[PDB]
Amino acid sequence: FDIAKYPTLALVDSTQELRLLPKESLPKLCDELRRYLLDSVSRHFASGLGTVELTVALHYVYNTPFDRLIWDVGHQAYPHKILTGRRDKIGTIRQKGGLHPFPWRGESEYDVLSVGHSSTSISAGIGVAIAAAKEDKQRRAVCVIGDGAITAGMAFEAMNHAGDIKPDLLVVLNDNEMSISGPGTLFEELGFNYIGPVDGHDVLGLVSTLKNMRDLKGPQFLHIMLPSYSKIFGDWLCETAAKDNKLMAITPAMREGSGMVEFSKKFPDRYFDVAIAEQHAVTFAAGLAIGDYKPVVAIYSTFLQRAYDQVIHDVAIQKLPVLFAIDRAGIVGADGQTHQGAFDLSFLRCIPDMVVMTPSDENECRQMLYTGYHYSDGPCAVRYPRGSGTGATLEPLASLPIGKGVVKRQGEKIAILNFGTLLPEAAAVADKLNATLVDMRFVKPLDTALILQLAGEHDALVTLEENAIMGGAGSGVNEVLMAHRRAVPVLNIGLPDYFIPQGTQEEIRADLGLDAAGIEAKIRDWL
Amino acid sequence: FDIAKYPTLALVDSTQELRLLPKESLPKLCDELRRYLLDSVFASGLGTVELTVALHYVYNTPFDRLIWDVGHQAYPHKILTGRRDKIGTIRQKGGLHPFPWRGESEYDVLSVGHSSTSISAGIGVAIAAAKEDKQRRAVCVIGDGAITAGMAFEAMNHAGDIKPDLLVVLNDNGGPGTLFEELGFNYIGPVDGHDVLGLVSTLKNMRDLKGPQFLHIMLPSYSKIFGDWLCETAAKDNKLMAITPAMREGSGMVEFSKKFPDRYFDVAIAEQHAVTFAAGLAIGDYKPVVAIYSTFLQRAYDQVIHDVAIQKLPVLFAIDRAGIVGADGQTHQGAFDLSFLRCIPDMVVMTPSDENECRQMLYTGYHYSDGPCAVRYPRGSGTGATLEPLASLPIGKGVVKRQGEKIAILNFGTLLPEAAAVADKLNATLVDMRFVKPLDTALILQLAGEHDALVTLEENAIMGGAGSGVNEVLMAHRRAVPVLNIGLPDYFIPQGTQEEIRADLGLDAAGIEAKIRDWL
Ligand SMILES: Cc1ncc(C[n+]2csc(CCOP(=O)(O)OP(=O)(O)O)c2C)c(N)n1
Ligand SMILES: [Mg+2]
Repeated sequence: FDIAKYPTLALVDSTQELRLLPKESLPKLCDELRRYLLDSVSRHFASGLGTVELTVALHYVYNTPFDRLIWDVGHQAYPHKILTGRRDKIGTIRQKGGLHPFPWRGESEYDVLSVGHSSTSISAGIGVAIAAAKEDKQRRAVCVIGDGAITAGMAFEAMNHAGDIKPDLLVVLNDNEMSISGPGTLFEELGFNYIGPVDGHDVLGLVSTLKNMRDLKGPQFLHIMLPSYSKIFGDWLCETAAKDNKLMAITPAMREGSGMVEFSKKFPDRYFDVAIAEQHAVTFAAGLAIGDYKPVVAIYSTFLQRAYDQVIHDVAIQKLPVLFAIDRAGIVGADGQTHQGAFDLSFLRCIPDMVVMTPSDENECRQMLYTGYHYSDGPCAVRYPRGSGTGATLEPLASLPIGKGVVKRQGEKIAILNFGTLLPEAAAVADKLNATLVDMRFVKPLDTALILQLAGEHDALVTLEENAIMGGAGSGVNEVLMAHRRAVPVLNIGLPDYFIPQGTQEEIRADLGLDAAGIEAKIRDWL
Repeated sequence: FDIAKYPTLALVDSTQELRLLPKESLPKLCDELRRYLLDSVFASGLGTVELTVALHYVYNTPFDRLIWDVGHQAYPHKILTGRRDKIGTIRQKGGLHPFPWRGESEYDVLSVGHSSTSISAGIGVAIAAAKEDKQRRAVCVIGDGAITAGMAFEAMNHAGDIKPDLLVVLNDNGGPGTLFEELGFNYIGPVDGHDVLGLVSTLKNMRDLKGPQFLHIMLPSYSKIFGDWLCETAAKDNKLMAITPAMREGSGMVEFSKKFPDRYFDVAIAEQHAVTFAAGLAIGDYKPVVAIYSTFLQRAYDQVIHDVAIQKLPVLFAIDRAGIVGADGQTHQGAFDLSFLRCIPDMVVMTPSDENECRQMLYTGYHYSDGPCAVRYPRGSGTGATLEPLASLPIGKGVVKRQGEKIAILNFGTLLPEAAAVADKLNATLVDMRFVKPLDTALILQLAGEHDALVTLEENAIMGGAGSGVNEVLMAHRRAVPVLNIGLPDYFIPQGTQEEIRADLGLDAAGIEAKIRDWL
């Protein structure tokens, strides 16, 4: 740290020291903190730059870490980490072993809530504030939420509840944060005292306003002013819409991530961004299907968690033919635990009347989208990872036989049953071990006849998937075998029973034993 | 039927004769329909008589799409859409569904049961209708409780953005309109919801308006065991807090709400906020208990995963209506919580087999500080088990109930009396497993080494369920002992009494014995 470059930032290693600075020094501190961020974080974080003055004001006014400051998701919280003891580590953000992208409870007493999904801050802040009142030590609570995050249903539920029971909570609406990857009437109607919009870049103005609002009772609201699978999906949307008036596609505020930018411009009448609203995304699709359109819900595995009840109740129970294009399935890399696509094979396959498909390459991905798009008896899901595929030829489209796998190699003694994009690693292993290899294609319905044939011809089976082992695709294979009283041992390879930490997709797969070398070692150790 | 008592209603078994009535007969029609409901079948259905008459009189149903949010507000709808001769079978095995059900009538646009789905679906129907370009109209009816749900706000906010031709009727049982105006609706009301002629005139106008329109009209059960336990714990522990998403009576919380009002939080129909609010209380070093039905917990799954499990916060989930729920049918079954909770890291999942176990497990999860715990139990009465003094149960350990030979039955939950009869008949070993997660791995492997076959029993989907986790342990240890997994089949379970639906699915002693004998 170059104390001569940042002589004011040099004085405030702790927020206790920050609170001792003369107020007159705070604009210079904000300049230095903005320069230090630019000089220090690797190439993205415009909302971090835009929240510098707010962050200084908040830690200057609130007695953190005793008073509780809860950040909603976003790079708005980078300056926060710099001021709470992690200045010299800020260049490690998102690296394996480095700082978390967002506040993480285990990382600092100053991180009240681990975030990553959006819109959780107000709800948690109401709990913290109710607890603070009962504790009766005059602890205060503030949360900072971006304008994207405030579109989610659970933020409305939280604000409505705050209007009812009237916690002593300050909510700061930060228009600098987008929350992904006049103005006060609504919040007043929900029961808040509303101030603003104020200048979010006036550190002294914010200190004065926050000092007053921190002392008020009840709910307070301050308003401050080579191809990726995603590209494969977006290309397929465009090809399909060009020939079929029925296709409609929906994203809950993840147009760029899900690969839909070109589609949104070529087919604007087929494209719906419903904001950060996964639950509405799904039930809106159910309504389009009742209307005899063919909706595709583009949604990340991790965010689909939040729309589970709409998948079960508003789609599967109705047998409506909605197609789910599930991106960021499996290991997602840099965003770490809060974002992994770790559970969708488990939580979707226990639901009746769901078809669940796991392509092993980008051709299979297209074939499965096509198959699910023309499958009319009920909903279909196709899940695929962040990142590139194998370079597979994109073959002419044809519906795949439902619930049938594909034999890739005939070997002996061991059969490997692959679900999804780890197939090239399993192919290397099966050559090395002279094993049988099968690309299962379908997690549900499973190819039971192929499972029984494999079990009748090998001493042991291996299942492979980029999902939790517990309840996952391989667990489904186990169930078929046991139902047929064929107790042939199966090694279920997949994600272990802990939340998967950050790193490159490649290095985290290797750490989990999900490359060819890891898979081979697991088989040998188990045999 | 009884033409004498209802001489206007008698002539309008379908909406086509309904629309042939002169306006002047609709008031008498409404009186007759209300009396018919009183005689043939709750309060919310009585309350929607006039609205229902007005809607079907003005809208060209079933071509125009009318969507009902959940509630017995839809009983009159079924009487006017050709099903009045069946209204006496509602909620019975083989009878009419309690709520509109797509397969039951072309007048049922959306199957409902969970709340707050009507606006979202209505926006899709309305967007489809505009693209169809055949002048089809769309209208939905939502209750004042259902509009508290986060997905209803998401839908209203999207309606304000894309401006579909949809009428939302708030069936409400400054000013109230400002919120809906700010979300982007044209707001009318509040109006008299029992002036049928006034509603016909208003609906006629608003059906013809473009864009988003908003019309505002004016032995103890396990639940009791849980509520009693909350009271006893809060009496001696200031940290206890209990949360319900608007299901106070069903979750057994009435007395608790009256004795501990300062520790009781009804968050409205807001499962998502219920869970993350609990996470905040736990961060604040209180001990929250979230009371929630299995089927509704589906809607808070992301908050369980991201705001509780990833945080390692020690929230207690008291999961009622687990397993087969009986009369409410498919939309309400507690069919999946053992599957969707056990794949989540750092979750403890407990399945008590009687009232005493239920209390022991609530106490155990309440005093477990390393992460969240869930205790799931069915609707209905327990066995009469003696309530023993409370102490924490050793984590991930099951109990041997009977020693036999050849077969071992591994029970998760309240079908244990049935497993016990079977175990006697077959001279099978019987184990009460207690924990779905973590499993008693040591015991599973000992049972497999001592028997030719295992049987698992749970009142949850077989797919992904507790017995599926036993399979996984055996496979991980490269064992070769087959396991019969007994549980809920892979279809949504229809309505009936709990006893008769369990019998149908083979989850009584007789059906379990038969499944074992057939499989061997
Ligand atoms: C997600 C969800 N949570 C809880 C329920 C339980 N529930 C059924 S009806 C109701 C209240 C709404 O009905 P009401 O206000 O009594 O009058 P109505 O709309 O029938 O006229 C609730 C909370 C539900 N159906 N869905
Ligand atoms: Mg109501």
